[PDB]
Amino acid sequence: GSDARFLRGYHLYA
Amino acid sequence: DTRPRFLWQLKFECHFFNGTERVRLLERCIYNQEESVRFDSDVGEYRAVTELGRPDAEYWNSQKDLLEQRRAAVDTYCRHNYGVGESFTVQRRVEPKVTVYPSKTQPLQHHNLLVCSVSGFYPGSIEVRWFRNGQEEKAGVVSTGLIQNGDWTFQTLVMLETVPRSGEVYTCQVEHPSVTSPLTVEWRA
Amino acid sequence: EEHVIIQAEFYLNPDQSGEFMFDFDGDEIFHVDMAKKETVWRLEEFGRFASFEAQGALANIAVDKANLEIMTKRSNYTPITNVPPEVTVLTNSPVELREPNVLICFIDKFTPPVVNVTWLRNGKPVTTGVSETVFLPREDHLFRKFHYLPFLPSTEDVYDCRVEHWGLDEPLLKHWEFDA
Repeated sequence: GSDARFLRGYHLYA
Repeated sequence: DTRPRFLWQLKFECHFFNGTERVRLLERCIYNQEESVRFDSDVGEYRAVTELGRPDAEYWNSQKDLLEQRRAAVDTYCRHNYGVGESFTVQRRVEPKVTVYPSKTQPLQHHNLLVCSVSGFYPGSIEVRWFRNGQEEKAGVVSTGLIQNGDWTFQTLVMLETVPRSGEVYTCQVEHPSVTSPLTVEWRA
Repeated sequence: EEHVIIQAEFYLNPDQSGEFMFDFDGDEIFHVDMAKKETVWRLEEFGRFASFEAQGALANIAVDKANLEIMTKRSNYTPITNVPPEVTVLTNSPVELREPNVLICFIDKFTPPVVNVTWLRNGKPVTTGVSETVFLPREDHLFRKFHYLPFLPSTEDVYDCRVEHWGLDEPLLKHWEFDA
């Protein structure tokens, strides 16, 4: 598994 | 075009100390040029940096489903990416090409800047020393400092102030992790 | 520390310009061509050891976009303050006449990430072989960018890197010519 992993941003409140 | 602009940046920073022995994950939310809210793995939860980010901090912290993913990310994200990219990033070593030349072409016995050019190297950490007839000169050294070329290479110019007399031998010594023994280039007056 | 890896994203209105990239100790590892949905490795050799699903970055941009709208409203539309770039022109290596080299135009400490760069050889626009990096992140949340022009050094030509940014009053010209 030589993939570069990433994170996703959470949705802001409202 | 004169219209107003509105910018949103999201940054995930993986900071590594002593290999991967210590890892600190930092998520940053930035509106225009102001960081509003952040997740610091050393803290374990979100914290508003400014008042604009307060409704996001208290909201995101309310969902332990979200906090658990981020807390675990120091392993599943940071340490994984370090592992995958280690060979071509962390361990990348490109040897510097070293050349020595006087800045001004002129007759001898006039003040001159002897430049030791060190280019095309990686990583950035390096030390350049000037020697005159086998003795190190520490004074009169002018450097451009570390210059990042943006193509995974650095360059630097380390200059020695001198009045070159005939018979003199000037030597530039470069130490860098890409070589086991110092690189030496000499210029004979 | 010893090292820092940064996943940096941005979305900008009303331009609708989005970016997704990874940074390592100040250097770009890769970014995603948004329009073509492909991973672009800064050094092509990188893609021989690692992979990234470019499609994943597009959802990130979609989230970034939505969040921007919300945040613009929250601040009741505080527009960004333009910061003009410091521009520097230098070369890849020491210049030797009639020996191939590269002009680097370094653009630094500016925001928003919109800039327009043109190379000028003796006052004429040059595009042959020119390349550029995407916008690179800074700790102060400003941006950097590099532009490149491969060229054959000669005593006969002068060069200008011309940069226009909303923070500047008039287009800036940084001059380069051989000197000796």
